[PDB]
Amino acid sequence: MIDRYKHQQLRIGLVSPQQISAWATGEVTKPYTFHYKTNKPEKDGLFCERIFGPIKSGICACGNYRVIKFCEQCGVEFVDSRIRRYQMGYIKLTCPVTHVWYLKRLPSYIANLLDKPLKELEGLVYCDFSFARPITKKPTFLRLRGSFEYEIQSWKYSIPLFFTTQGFEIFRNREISTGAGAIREQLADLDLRIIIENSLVEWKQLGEEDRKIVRRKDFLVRRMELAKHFIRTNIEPEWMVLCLLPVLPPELRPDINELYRRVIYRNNTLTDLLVMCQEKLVQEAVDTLLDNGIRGQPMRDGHNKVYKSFSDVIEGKEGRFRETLLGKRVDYSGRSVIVVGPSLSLHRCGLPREIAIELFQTFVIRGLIRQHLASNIGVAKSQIREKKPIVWEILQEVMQGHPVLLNRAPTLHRLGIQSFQPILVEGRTICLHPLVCKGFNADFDGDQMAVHVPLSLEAQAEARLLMFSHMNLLSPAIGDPISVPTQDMLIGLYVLTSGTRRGICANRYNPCEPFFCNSYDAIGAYRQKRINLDSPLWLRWQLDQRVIASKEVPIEVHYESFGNYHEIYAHYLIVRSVKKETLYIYIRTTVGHISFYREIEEAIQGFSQAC
Amino acid sequence: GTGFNKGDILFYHREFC
Amino acid sequence: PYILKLIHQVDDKIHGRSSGHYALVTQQPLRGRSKQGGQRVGEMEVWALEGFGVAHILQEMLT
RNA sequence: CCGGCGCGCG
Ligand SMILES: [Mg+2]
Repeated sequence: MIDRYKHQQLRIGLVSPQQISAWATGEVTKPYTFHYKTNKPEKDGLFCERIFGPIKSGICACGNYRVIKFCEQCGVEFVDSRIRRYQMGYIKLTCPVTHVWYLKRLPSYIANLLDKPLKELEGLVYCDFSFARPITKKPTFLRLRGSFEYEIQSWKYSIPLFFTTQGFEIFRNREISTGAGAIREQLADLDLRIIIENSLVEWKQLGEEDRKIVRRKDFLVRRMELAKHFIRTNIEPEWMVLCLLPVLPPELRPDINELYRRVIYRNNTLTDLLVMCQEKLVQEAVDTLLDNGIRGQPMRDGHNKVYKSFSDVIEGKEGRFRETLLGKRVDYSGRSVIVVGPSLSLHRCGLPREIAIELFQTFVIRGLIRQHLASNIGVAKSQIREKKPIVWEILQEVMQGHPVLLNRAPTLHRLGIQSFQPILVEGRTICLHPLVCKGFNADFDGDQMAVHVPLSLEAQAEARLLMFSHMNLLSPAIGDPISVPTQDMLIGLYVLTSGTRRGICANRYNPCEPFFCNSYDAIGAYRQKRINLDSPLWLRWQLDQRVIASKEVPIEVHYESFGNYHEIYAHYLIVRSVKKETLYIYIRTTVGHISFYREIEEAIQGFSQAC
Repeated sequence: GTGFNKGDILFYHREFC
Repeated sequence: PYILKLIHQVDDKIHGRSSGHYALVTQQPLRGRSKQGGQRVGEMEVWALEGFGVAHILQEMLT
């Protein structure tokens, strides 16, 4: 067989400022969210209707309307408000800011690719440190190496005075620079192949010669591994420092808006100046927006409460991955307290009228309309709300053959959710079969269950042919039966099959019972109070010897001179003869063993006859 | 499970008779 | 004996839902009986559906 | 229709 090939993929990659612009194209320039009076989206703000899309689909910021492209006065599109959930914006940062994930997280990717200690980069980005010789692909004329913490006295007055201002600034950012701009310049002019070769040769030199002699090696292996991945992909190492800041769509942030304001609050302040301190404030605003809590003390709000960043909202047990994506709340679902029903079949459950009418509402509407008892959908829904007596006939009709899924709360294995055929029961409780309680680990002291309705034909087929209880009698753990009688049923069976009192518990003195043609006679005598449940009796047996008993020789053989002999065992009597081939069997038993055997036999025979 | 392995001549030409 | 009647009773626990209001961001059905919300199919319930192999029941409760 | 705090049920 040729496999039905399906080649589907998804990939993440570090994004480019050009791709950010293509997302937004659309720049958010003002930190205003809404008008204080009219509660309208402020233009160029975090909720700008021109940037992100029309609130109240098909209307402009002015108030015009068109049938569901751009307006002239306010320039708002004519589309659905769906776009406000997907359209991105961007913030044009005056200075580049590094991405916190790629600088502060350990081990730092920027530090390893640039090959400098992390404290040096942190001082360069946060403190007032200037880096010497940031780029190499352009010539220089100075002998400043490393990152001098102190400002160079000559570079402050002498060289700027000799080299004036315009040309000096023209060649300024080629020998000395500071902040994330220097880091981005270093990343942009990196030669990755040279990095790989230098790392390999240094690794060989170290090897040809014992803790940090190894840790330096692991850095070299890590760096050339990191350098290789940039060559074969389309990612650029300078994208780890951000030039633009994408903005979340407004409808996803109806806390986050506060952090977006601060970026605009401090970036628009910085562009007014154009100073070192304000550049750092913009960088910290982006870090708090992107990832709080990595920089030691996390920035708090006025209430001394830690802000929540995108990393916080995507990670953790309550994050997007583990709470919104791996589990969902669903429609066509109900819940109620479960009570025991011993008269139910193993494949049936009982549903309250309210839960059933809610879950099967659309099917009841179809049933109403189909037989001309409802003119339209609205009339049918009004009839359903009025609890008309004909709503329940249609509900009972449409529930036939449509399975439902029950589920108890702590689903520890797959038998924690099973499929049953719903029937309408009075009250407000879910009627549950007693033999399926062990699979659900359910008892009737306050437990509740959820109900789900498969809608499509494929789901109904799956529920009927895979999840019903009569095809799930074995547990997948070891293969043992899961629907075994327990407690009350087990006690009843034990009492039924506990035979006669024997020995000194039957007779007061040392002994120095009715005979029934068939089991029906014995059971009839029991019904007429002629015998007890455990009183001994002899039953004529006309089948093969199939009674479980100890493998023992007869207690006593009564051999007659005419040829017939009687063999007396502990639990049966066998009459044989030498003249004939006759062989009679009488079983010493009670009405209880007969009843158990007849129950199982009649179950088998009735199931066979019904098919 | 159920998702595995991706789940006119002879006309207008009769005998004139 | 002396038997008490407790607050935990039906008429305060029976809940049903066909469809209705959804969350503003996640667009999933609401949470809570008072809000006419739906029942949550968590990851442990998703594991059980994957144990049965019912891939189309699972997609209904996901999309 | 957003999050924290407190109290509960299985
Ligand atoms: Mg219980």
